Amino acid sequence: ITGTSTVGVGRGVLGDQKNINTTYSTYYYLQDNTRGNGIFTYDAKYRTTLPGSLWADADNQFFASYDAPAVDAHYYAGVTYDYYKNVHNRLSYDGNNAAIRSSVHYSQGYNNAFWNGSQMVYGDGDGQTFIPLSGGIDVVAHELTHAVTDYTAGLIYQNESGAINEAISDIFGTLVEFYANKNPDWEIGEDVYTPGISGDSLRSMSDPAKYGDPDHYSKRYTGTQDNGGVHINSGIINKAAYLISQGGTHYGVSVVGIGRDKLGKIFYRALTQYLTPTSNFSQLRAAAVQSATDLYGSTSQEVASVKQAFDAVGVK
Ligand SMILES: [Ca+2]
Ligand SMILES: [Ca+2]
Ligand SMILES: [Ca+2]
Ligand SMILES: [Ca+2]
Repeated sequence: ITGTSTVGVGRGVLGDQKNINTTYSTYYYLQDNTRGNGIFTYDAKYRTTLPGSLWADADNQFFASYDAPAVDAHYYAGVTYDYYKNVHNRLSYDGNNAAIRSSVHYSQGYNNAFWNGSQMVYGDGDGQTFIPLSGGIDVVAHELTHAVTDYTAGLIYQNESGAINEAISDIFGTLVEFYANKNPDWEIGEDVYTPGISGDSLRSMSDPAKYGDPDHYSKRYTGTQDNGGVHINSGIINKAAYLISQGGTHYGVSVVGIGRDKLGKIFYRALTQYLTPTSNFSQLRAAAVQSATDLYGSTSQEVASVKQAFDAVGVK
């Protein structure tokens, strides 16, 4: 909508106060004109028609509990925008400042969030397995990264290319979580998963097996569930990325860590210059090696670490 840019205030899913960029035209809308061609957040009003209506508020204050998922969807989309722009010189998910749209209050008791090809969508959770999923910055950045992948490598969401698609979203969601630097970790979804249970999460990159996901290629899932295990076999690649960044010895193979920023540069380059819709794990290894080679040289510590890491998870 046409209007003047303003700054509202409210509280997110976890009860934290933050400022949000809004637009004023009779009502205050969740429309941030400070980033790209805008960030727009919508109310799906517990139904499944999308996007729903652009979020409208009478006084520019968002402290109602109904407002909380919108506040965080809106704010964490801005943080994710900032990460890709400031760290990778990428302007929105399409690299041309496409408007970022999010809908919250999707359906009833819905224990998931996703990118639907055009926008991000967040359920409120059932209060058991999840609370409103936009409360997790790694989840918001995971979903926007699906859009980045879909505009770049185009990794098909099935089997190994689909597992890479998922790991790319967990990797950048995690790098965005560290970028915001609140309570960062190598876990996925901990801020919104199982409010009744502390210390857990949906997935772990540092130890995928903690939740039964494979941490070695020999343990890959080959069945048909979950599009061929996309959220399962992503742990093999998540582990490799964790190792590249943090180092460690895994099944007897030692990896010298090179840190999160170089992990991010290497995988960003691989994603945008070398991966294709059908890339498998072996081809991701080659893509990452070539990327580290371009960035740091064929004799670098960085290239040797990438090889050590894929070796440690059994990917040649
Ligand atoms: Ca209000
Ligand atoms: Ca965290
Ligand atoms: Ca996390
Ligand atoms: Ca929990």
